[PDB]
Order: sequence, then structure tokens, then C-alpha cells
Amino acid sequence: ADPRLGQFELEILSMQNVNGELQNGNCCGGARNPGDRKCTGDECNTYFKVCLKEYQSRVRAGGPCSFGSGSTPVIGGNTFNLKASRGNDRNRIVLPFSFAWPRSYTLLVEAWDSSNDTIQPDSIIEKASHSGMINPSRQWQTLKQNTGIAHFEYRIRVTCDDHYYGFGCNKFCRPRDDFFGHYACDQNGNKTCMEGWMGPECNKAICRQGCSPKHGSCKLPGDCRCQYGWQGLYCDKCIPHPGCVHGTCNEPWQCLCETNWGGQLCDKDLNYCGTHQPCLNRGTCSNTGPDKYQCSCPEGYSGPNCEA
Amino acid sequence: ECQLMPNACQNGGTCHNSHGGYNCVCVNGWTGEDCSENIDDCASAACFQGATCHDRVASFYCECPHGRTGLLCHLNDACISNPCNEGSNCDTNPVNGKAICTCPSGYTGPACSQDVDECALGANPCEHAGKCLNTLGSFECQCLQGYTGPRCEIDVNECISNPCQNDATCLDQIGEFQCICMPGYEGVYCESGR
Ligand SMILES: *[C@@H]1O[C@H](CO)[C@@H](O)[C@H](O[C@H]2OC[C@@H](O)[C@H](O)[C@H]2O)[C@H]1O
Ligand SMILES: *[C@@H]1O[C@H](CO)[C@@H](O)[C@H](O)[C@H]1NC(C)=O
Ligand SMILES: *[C@@H]1O[C@H](CO)[C@@H](O)[C@H](O)[C@H]1NC(C)=O
Ligand SMILES: *[C@@H]1O[C@H](CO)[C@@H](O)[C@H](O)[C@H]1O
Ligand SMILES: *[C@@H]1O[C@H](CO)[C@@H](O)[C@H](O)[C@H]1O
Ligand SMILES: *[C@@H]1O[C@@H](C)[C@@H](O)[C@@H](O)[C@@H]1O
Ligand SMILES: *[C@@H]1O[C@@H](C)[C@@H](O)[C@@H](O)[C@@H]1O
Ligand SMILES: *[C@@H]1O[C@@H](C)[C@@H](O)[C@@H](O)[C@@H]1O
Ligand SMILES: [Ca+2]
Ligand SMILES: [Ca+2]
Ligand SMILES: [Ca+2]
Repeated sequence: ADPRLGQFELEILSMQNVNGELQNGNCCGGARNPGDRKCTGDECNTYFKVCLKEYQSRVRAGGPCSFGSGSTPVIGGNTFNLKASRGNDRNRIVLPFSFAWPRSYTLLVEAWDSSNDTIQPDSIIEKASHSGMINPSRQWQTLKQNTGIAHFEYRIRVTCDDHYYGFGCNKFCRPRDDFFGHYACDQNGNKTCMEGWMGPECNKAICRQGCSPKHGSCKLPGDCRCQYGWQGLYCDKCIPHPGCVHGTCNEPWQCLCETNWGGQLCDKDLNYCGTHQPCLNRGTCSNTGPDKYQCSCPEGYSGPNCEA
Repeated sequence: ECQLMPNACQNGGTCHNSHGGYNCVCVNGWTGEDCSENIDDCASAACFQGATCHDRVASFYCECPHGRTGLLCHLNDACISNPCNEGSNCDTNPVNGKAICTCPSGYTGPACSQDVDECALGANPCEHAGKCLNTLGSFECQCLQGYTGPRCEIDVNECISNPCQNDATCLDQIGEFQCICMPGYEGVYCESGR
């Protein structure tokens, strides 16, 4: 189990209590000075309880911590500053939530003196109540309770879990690079296509530049697959009929003969005379048939090539 | 010379400047003094059975009826019988006339009449543990309760129907909601007073 969209985070920064007295006005396990009413004795054993609940216009004295609760162990005496403590999470409380963050909340922070014996309960040092609104963000908000005699300071923020975005940690975006898509997720959970892809799902390959729109397609970026009867880098060149030797095409399977070439396959020399100079002894040639010739010989010469 | 006439022996014809008169030897396929008239190769062409024949230089073009193709339109094209499915372009081989099908996305096979199992490609398109469901020429996502959209990427906002009552705060959760009652109210929907 344990699903979660995010967590409310609170850390106790500092606590100040020169006197060392409960909110009763009595000393934390100490006796009163006869003069100047000073507390003499051991300091408070300060720990914190936290209660996070639905935002309420009128803060209630009762009711459950609907968004969760937690508490620290004893983290200091009467006065201590933890703002510079790095790597210590004892002063840290994390409340995970599996609902869309409402953004309105009511929060209760309490400092308590840890009892000195088994028989006595604890007694509260100072109690704080704060209602407000907070957006998911990695930046902290510092709050200070400084109305009473003891004062403390703490910080809060709401963090979405991975693949969650928006004010409610409710918008999803999980990057992928497979058949069904090729994208990353930006800050706002919008999809940003990987290079070479396009479309809302980033699953439509961007073909080779100049690839024929009509006769070319690509299943992979930078490629150009030609429809039947087309060829070339851009798939913009027709394929002549198979067996077409000296011909070209304007549409597939055509065979349009070059100069002085004939036959459906353009494999028949129409100028065998000019091509081979077959006649001899000044005999004059005639392209009598495709791939065929006949010589007219000068007087005294006979034969197809005019040899005496 | 033959230079006085800009054009004599027009088509692959070599001028002969004999004392009696100009003479032309010509490339095969042409005939006449200047060899300006195309020999009709269609009078002896192999275009047959309804082909419209067009004369070329020592060649001919067989215009084909719809149910035939080829150099001579001597064979029938299989694309006339529609072997390929809808969405598939049917092309004809020039040599044998067999139909060549180019399948649209979602279909495969020689006739392009076979669904592609997009759920059998090694990846699940459905987020949040959705079940890929195969569709004829396509696929679908069987989403879980609380998730919708084509890929189960949208969390349903079950608080859209305002199920909580008496100004209770509704919490949008996965596949259900939660009511948080005002002071003096109780119930799953905060419907009972006091
Ligand atoms: C819309 O309001 C109605 C009451 O008018 C609720 O019954 C609906 O909640 C129901 O569908 C969503 C599920 O997640 C809940 O379990 C179910 O009660 C609410 O969508
Ligand atoms: C990015 O996401 C925001 C929501 O925060 C949305 O309003 C916006 O339309 C998205 N970007 C574009 C280009 O639409
Ligand atoms: C999500 O699926 C439900 C089916 O229960 C449907 O009613 C709803 O319109 C779908 N939402 C979107 C955005 O497709
Ligand atoms: C026309 O289509 C049929 C199948 O419907 C195929 O068998 C033939 O070969 C084709 O010409
Ligand atoms: C079936 O799958 C295709 C993508 O292959 C999609 O475009 C359709 O919307 C779906 O029905
Ligand atoms: C003259 O004779 C004609 C038939 C062609 O062979 C030409 O190439 C040549 O110059
Ligand atoms: C062709 O006829 C032959 C007999 C010779 O007279 C050649 O010079 C002419 O080109
Ligand atoms: C949710 O809780 C309910 C009871 C009210 O206090 C609302 O204002 C709050 O958003
Ligand atoms: Ca001709
Ligand atoms: Ca399918
Ligand atoms: Ca929900």
C-alpha cells in the first residue's frame, strides 16, 4: 500500500526560553528565586507535537488532526537554535497525504516539557496555531510564534512526490522512451517531446529532412521509407520498370528511353551505326533495325562490312 | 554546306552534302527525307485486348484497362479484386500483377487484414497499473477506479459531484472521497446534524 501524492513538511528551527517555564508560569522542574522570581533548576526537556488538519475559519479546541499528526523527541533544553544543523531529522516531521492537496490548511505546533518521572504527565510550554494557504514548492516558509514568554520558530513546505505536479500534487507525468512515446516532463508536468519526435504523445517520428511528404514515411526519426515504386534519399524518385536499361521515368514502372534507344526496355540501339562504326572501307551505314545495321559498300567491295 | 539550313535531317539524322542533293542517314525508328515521320510501332505492337496503343520512337505504350496492367497490359492486376483491407493502399507489381498492400497503423500481414497487438510489444501504455486491452487494429486502457483518460493519467475528481454536505470539506482521493464535517455535524457525507 502506502500511496501518496506528496507530503507536508515541518522542521523546528529554534526555541527560546530564558526563564524555563511552562505556559502555567511555573518552572520546568525548578524552584523560584526568592528575589527577581528567577527559575533555578534543570531546564525544560523540549519536544514538539504537530497537528495538521483541514483549514478552519474558526480554530476548534477539539477535533481530529485530519491531515495527520506527529511529534519530535526531546531536541533541546530551554533555548536552542537548529537552523544550522545539517543532516539531523529529529527536528523534522513529515505528514504524507493521499488526497489532492486542498491548499487551505490549519496547523498546530506545541512545545512540551518531558516529564521527569514515570508518574507525572508532561506539561505544555507553548502552543501555536496557524491557518493559511500553501502551494507545493521546494522553498520553505518560516513561521514564528513570539506572543508568549517562550518563543519558537519553524518552517514548512509541501512537496509533491515524483511524477506529481500542480497545486494539488494531482497532475501526473511520467517520462517514457518506448513504443508508446518519447518524452520528458517539465516543471509543470507538461510533456516535452524527445528530439526527433512530435505529436501530443511524442510518438510520431520526425522524418529525414526533405523526405517526400507524399511518397515517404518514417517509423524512426531521421529516416525516409518510400512507398512502392519510389526510391532515393527523399523517396521522391520513381523506380523505372525492372529491366529498363536506358530509360527513365516520371511515375513508377515507366521506361522512357534516352536518345537513340528503343524497345519497351530501352535496350535496343537505334543508332548501331554511329555506335559501333561497323562498315569498313568507307562503306556507309544504315540503322535498318534496332540492334541491326546494313552497309552500302563502295564499288568492288562486298559483304555486310564491305570487305572486298 | 548543310550549314545554310539551320535544321536538316531533324531527328538523329546526319546530313550528307552530295553534289546532286542533300542526303540523310537516320536513327532507326524514323523515316522520310528528313526522317520527320514516326514509324507506327502500334500497327505491329503487342498491345492487345482493349489496350489503347500510343506510338513511341521505336517503342509503344500500352494504355491499360482497369482490370489489367503491365508492359503489354497482358496480365490482370490483383488490386481490382480488393485483396487489401480498408485503409490499405493497394499497388500492383508491374511484372506479375500481384497486389501489394501497404498497411495502415494498427494492421499487418500480406492483406493488411490482421490486427497488431499493441499490448504485445513489450510496454504497457496505461499508467497507474492499468491493463492494456487489445482492440481490432488498436488498443485501449482498462483504467483503475479513480483514473481515467486514454492512458489512465487523469485522477478523477470524485468531489466534483459535491457529495459532502453542510459545508464540509471534500477530499479528492483515489477512487473515492472523504468528507470533513463542520462543527456539529457527522456522517460519511456530513449529513446528520448534531
Ligand atoms: C459524485 O457524487 C455522488 C453523490 O451524489 C457520489 O456517490 C460519487 O462518488 C461515487 O463515485 C466515485 C467513487 O470514488 C465513490 O466511491 C462513489 O461513492 C461522486 O463522484
Ligand atoms: C503547461 O501546463 C499548464 C498548467 O500548469 C497549462 O496551463 C499549459 O497550457 C501547458 N502548456 C501549454 C503550452 O499548453
Ligand atoms: C474517464 O473514464 C470514464 C469512464 O468511467 C468516463 O466517464 C470519462 O469521461 C473519462 N474521462 C476522460 C477525460 O476521458
Ligand atoms: C482478388 O481477391 C481475392 C481474394 O478476395 C484473391 O484471391 C485474388 O487473387 C485477387 O485477384
Ligand atoms: C487505436 O489505436 C490507434 C493508434 O494505433 C489510435 O489512434 C486510436 O485512437 C485507437 O482507437
Ligand atoms: C550520322 O549518322 C546518323 C545515322 C547517326 O549515327 C549520327 O550519330 C551520325 O552523326
Ligand atoms: C556513304 O556511301 C559510301 C559508299 C561512301 O560514299 C561514303 O562516303 C558515304 O558516306
Ligand atoms: C475544509 O474543512 C471544512 C470543515 C471547512 O473548514 C472548510 O473551510 C475547509 O476548507
Ligand atoms: Ca514509332
Ligand atoms: Ca490492435
Ligand atoms: Ca480522485
